[PDB]
Amino acid sequence: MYTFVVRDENSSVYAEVSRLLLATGQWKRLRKDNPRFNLMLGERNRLPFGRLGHEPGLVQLVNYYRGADKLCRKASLVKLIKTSPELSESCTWFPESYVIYPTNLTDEREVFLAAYNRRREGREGNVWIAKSSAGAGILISSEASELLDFIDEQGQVHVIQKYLEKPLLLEPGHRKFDIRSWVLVDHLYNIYLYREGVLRTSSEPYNSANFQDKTCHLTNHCIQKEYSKNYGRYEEGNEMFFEEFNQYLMDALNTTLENSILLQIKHIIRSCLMCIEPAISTKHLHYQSFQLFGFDFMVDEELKVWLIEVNGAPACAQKLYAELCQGIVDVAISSVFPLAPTSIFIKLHHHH
Amino acid sequence: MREIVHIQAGQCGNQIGAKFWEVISDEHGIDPTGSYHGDSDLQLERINVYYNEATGNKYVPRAILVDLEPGTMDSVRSGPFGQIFRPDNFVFGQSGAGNNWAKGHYTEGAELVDSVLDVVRKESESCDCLQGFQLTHSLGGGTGSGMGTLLISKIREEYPDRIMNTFSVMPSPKVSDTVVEPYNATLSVHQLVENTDETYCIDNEALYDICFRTLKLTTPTYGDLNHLVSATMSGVTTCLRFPGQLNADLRKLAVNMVPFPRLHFFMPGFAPLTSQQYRALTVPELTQQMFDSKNMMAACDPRHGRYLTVAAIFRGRMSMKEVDEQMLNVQNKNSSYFVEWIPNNVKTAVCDIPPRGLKMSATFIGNSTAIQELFKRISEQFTAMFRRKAFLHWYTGEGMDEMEFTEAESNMNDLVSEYQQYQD
Amino acid sequence: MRECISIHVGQAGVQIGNACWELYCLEHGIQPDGQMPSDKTIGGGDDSFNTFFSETGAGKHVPRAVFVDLEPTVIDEVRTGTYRQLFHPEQLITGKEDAANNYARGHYTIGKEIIDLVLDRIRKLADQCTGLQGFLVFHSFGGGTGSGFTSLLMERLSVDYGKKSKLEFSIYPAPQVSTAVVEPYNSILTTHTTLEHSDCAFMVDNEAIYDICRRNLDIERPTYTNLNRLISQIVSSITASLRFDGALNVDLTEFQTNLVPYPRIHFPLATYAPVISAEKAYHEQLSVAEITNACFEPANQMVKCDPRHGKYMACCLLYRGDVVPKDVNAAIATIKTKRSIQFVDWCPTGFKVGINYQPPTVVPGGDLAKVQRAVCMLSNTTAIAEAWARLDHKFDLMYAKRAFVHWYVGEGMEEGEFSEAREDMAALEKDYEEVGV
Amino acid sequence: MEVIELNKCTSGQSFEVILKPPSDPSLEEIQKKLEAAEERRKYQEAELLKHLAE
Ligand SMILES: Nc1nc2c(ncn2[C@@H]2O[C@H](COP(=O)(O)OP(=O)(O)OP(=O)(O)O)[C@@H](O)[C@H]2O)c(=O)[nH]1
Ligand SMILES: Nc1ncnc2c1ncn2[C@@H]1O[C@H](COP(=O)(O)OP(=O)(O)CP(=O)(O)O)[C@@H](O)[C@H]1O
Ligand SMILES: Nc1nc2c(ncn2[C@@H]2O[C@H](COP(=O)(O)OP(=O)(O)O)[C@@H](O)[C@H]2O)c(=O)[nH]1
Ligand SMILES: [Ca+2]
Ligand SMILES: [Ca+2]
Ligand SMILES: [Ca+2]
Ligand SMILES: [Mg+2]
Ligand SMILES: [Mg+2]
Ligand SMILES: [Mg+2]
Repeated sequence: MYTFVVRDENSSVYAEVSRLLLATGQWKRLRKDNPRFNLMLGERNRLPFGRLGHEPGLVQLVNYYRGADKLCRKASLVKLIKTSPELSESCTWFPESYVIYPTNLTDEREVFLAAYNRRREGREGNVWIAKSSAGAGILISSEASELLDFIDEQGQVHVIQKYLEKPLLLEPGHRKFDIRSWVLVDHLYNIYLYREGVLRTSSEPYNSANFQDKTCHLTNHCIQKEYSKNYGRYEEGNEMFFEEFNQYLMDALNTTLENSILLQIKHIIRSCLMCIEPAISTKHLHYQSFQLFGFDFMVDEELKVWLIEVNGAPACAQKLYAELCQGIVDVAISSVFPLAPTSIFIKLHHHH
Repeated sequence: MREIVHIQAGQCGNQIGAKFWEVISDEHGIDPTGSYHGDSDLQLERINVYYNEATGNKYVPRAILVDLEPGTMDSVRSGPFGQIFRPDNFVFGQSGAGNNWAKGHYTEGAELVDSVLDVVRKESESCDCLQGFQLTHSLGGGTGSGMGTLLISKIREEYPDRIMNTFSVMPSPKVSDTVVEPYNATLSVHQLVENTDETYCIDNEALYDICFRTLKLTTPTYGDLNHLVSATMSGVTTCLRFPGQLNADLRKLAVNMVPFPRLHFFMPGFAPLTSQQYRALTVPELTQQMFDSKNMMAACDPRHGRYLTVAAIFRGRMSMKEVDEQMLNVQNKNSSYFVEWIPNNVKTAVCDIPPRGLKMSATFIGNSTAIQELFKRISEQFTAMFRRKAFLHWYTGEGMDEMEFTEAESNMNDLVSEYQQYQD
Repeated sequence: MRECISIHVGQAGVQIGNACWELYCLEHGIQPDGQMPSDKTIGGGDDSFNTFFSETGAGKHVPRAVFVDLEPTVIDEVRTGTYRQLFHPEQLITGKEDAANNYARGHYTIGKEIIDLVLDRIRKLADQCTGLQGFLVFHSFGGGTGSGFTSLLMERLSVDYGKKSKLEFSIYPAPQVSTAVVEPYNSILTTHTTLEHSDCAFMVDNEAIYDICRRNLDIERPTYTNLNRLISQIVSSITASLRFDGALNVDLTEFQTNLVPYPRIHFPLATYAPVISAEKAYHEQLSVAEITNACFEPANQMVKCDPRHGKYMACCLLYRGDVVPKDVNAAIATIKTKRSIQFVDWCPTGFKVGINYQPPTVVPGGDLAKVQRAVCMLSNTTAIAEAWARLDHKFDLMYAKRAFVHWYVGEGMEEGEFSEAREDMAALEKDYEEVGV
Repeated sequence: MEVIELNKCTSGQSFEVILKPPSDPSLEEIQKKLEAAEERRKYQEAELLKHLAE
């Protein structure tokens, strides 16, 4: 009889994991402050890692990796990529980015302007995007002046990165999109890619001559269901799944999702996770960690994959909650606390 | 040397006390004549906790036998180990207490209490560093209950900084002598709430159910119940009679077990309870039984309340690693019955010397809020009679006023409330 | 030559002290009777080992140690044990009854009545010193004497010896070998009143020692003897520089200079390697790089925490045995590129290194295997704040209900001292956060 | 990677390796504390004795 606690009531993913654990009749939920637990579904912010692994005779497991925020924070990700030798500043799958602190507070203001002036002088497309972790507040502009003045009006750190002016547009619709991948990292640091992904497509045709209307440029599931007028037209909820997106690539481009896109995605996931492994691995620690990540990718018209961001507390597509949450229990929890296929995950092997 | 002075008062107190010295005298290799004849130095390690050493290597128990009638102590003197007790330590009157708390506490008892204190003072003065006192008595009679609590109050006045510990037999209608037992027990409980640091609640109802149902004894006698008490008293005092770090003396026990001054009433438990008696008992089996209500001497269901603190003692040659494993398996598999605001409130101790005739045993000491069930039974039986003032004339005839009963009633109902609030 | 006086308080301090002086004698070739053949100056001299041993005309080498316990059963082990002859009666101080795991009972009630006797016995040792450096105080956090009397002793020592350094070796409470539910109360109470009086304190978590004993020594259920022998090796590694010829940490002042830039943050994390079972067939001798890399594995730290998520303020490497500076710098370079070693911006990213050629001595019949080389890293990480967080949390759970508080008030302590002590720990946790985040 | 302050003796040697440059109560006040606690203890015992005397 295993025991677990719940400290993030707003997590839909682990709400289903909690429900599933009880269904097995072999897991018992305790109050959120009972220290005698086998498993912790912890909070998003200020999870007390320092208190885990000190209960005699209790193998304790938490559903977060201490230190993984270095990857799931806008500015942190940029700093990690530019400074880590494994990724280098020449990393070819991450858009050119710069950390910019508002003037009312190192900073990369002048280094961004130097690259900006070079593009402007070279007649090249010089459109950038400004965003931060304190957003729902995003600004797409081609003038460096508007971008910097927008960050100063705020008070938190922002990142300015190149805007992919040549996105791959699905037809019919001539509409942008992004790809979400769910990746589970277990206590042994095996990297598991959920076989099922989702494309959060824009229902509005991509308009390169107007970055003011941010409905055809931002493919967030919330912006498409609030400010978009063609929501749910082409696909149910602006969510295309791999089976449809794959057939499309065969009919239109004469390629598959595996060869044209998935190879690069798997490469990016490995690079990012393998980079921080020494910093966050719990191999020789008094407690164990696993965590579910949400990787967001962009695809340009050359079928090149780009990394947009990594989410440390991701939600799931409604249609995929059941299968995924069952997969978390199977490989992440029960792998440590066994119970009295055809795996849904694609194991990304690597050197430890 | 850190000595404990033992006192036994009344019929129940002296009969149970007699068996206690019988059992531990055997464990420490002392024979009925006070001569050591053991075969291990661990027996004499802490021998002076309960025994004085006289001339000729004689060990005389530091025990004071008290009663208001000579009957029971005459039995003890003629009993198995009766010769071992210091003849000067017998203090008794002739009137008796008539199962009357007022007589033991205010009239007959008052006339004898100073002579008991004289012997207590004599035993204390011969102590290197007196730990405190332990008293065996029932709460349903007159002498052990009324004079017993009078002794404690006067012992506390003279030794305000010593630990006061009691083994208190609570009355039950299933094993009753008189209908006034709820009166005597409720008056006594208020005394113990104020003047004892530790009280092992020994419920005669639980001792009966164990003998009837578990031990399969058709008609239990007082001797049968006392066998369980003798064994329980030996277990809970093991940490005091042999070397060790956990609950080694009375004050350290009190510090670990008592989070709030008034909530110092413990549920003791023992294992095994076998009636198929030669089978070896495994550590998993000791732990399961020791925590099972059917092994509790207080007739309370721990699943109805929560453990504030728990002390466990394992005796014999066993897997100390397998002990920690099973102990940690009971807590991690039933943590809903342990308060989460006292971290690591379950302590375990191991002693190599097992009880006589057992390869290994386990003694349980719980400070559970479920004990309020015991004080609820007494309170209800008390109110059922007191509301009609039944049998009160036995007490008003000794100088008591109804007001003193009313205040005892409130005091024990407050105690129940205090237990209830920490269970939530 | 400047003398160091060791003070052992309570059961933990006395039993750990007993194990250390056993090891000290084996390391310096001192016999149980107190005779040191290799010492050629009879009844005198100012060698390096003389910082811990005085000498009698008869050539006896006497530890500069005071043992203090409020109850006599433990100190009687010393009076009748193997090394009984080393000490004289004036050094072993015992009372009648202990502090019952009650800080207030050891600091106030009993402490007030024996403090002047303890200072007197310490003064007798200080009078034998031509240049006393200060004191080494061994004690537990959880015991009533270790916590209660120690903090009083540290206050008086600051008064009577205002210019002398004071270092602590403190045993952090672990439930697996603990005997008291109130040890979190005692830990925080004693840390609060001792903070401003200690220059450098080495915390040893019994939980860490316990697991090292089960994992590396294959002791299924370690005892205090197993724990203390391992603890005395680490202590010996830390004090070796005071007892042998050298240039690193040659006086107590150098510990604070090299390890404590901020006075309140004076709790260096200790890591030791290798720990090899004596029953093992025959272990492959680990190299300088391997035992050095081991100094960044959480499983070999004296306190379980994660230095990867803190910042270093100082870092000392203390090697004993076959080690040469070339192999140390080689390993260090290799580790910087493999480990997450983040220093504070206001502290140089450097390592102070000490090498003593004499390999670690092991007690005959002990549990530790003889190894050719070993290292003890002393590093001041903010990551050790995890130990304060854990402890403060347990304190909060009980104090919110005032559980067990009446025992302390009953000894004369005011309830406000609880919150005063807890608020000081809250500030201590904030200081760690300001430095490492 | 710089080595400084190297010192060698018969029994060992020490040095420093730099990898990167940077960027009380008086005796009287103690007696008062101890005596105030002893006074609260005496006071509490007097209240117990007063209670017992009643
Ligand atoms: N490592 C180690 N820890 C010990 C030892 N002895 C006791 N402890 C720990 O110290 C704590 C209890 O403190 P003690 O030193 O025994 O108590 P004390 O200082 O003698 O004070 P009182 O007994 O209350 O008067 C517990 O956490 C024990 O686990 C020891 O010899 N070695
Ligand atoms: N450099 C870039 N080039 C092109 N489009 C970009 C871009 N950066 C962001 N976007 C657009 O913004 C959307 C993602 O925004 P972003 O992920 O930065 O905000 P967010 O983190 O609040 C959403 P999520 O829930 O995925 O975390 C994508 O749909 C993408 O089309
Ligand atoms: N367990 C046990 N209970 C007893 C014994 N003798 C009496 N009692 C109980 O004690 C109460 C009677 O008190 P008793 O000790 O005989 O009166 P006293 O002599 O005035 O103290 C009743 O509840 C009895 O059930 C005994 O030997 N063993
Ligand atoms: Ca008369
Ligand atoms: Ca000499
Ligand atoms: Ca000072
Ligand atoms: Mg995001
Ligand atoms: Mg009777
Ligand atoms: Mg002690």
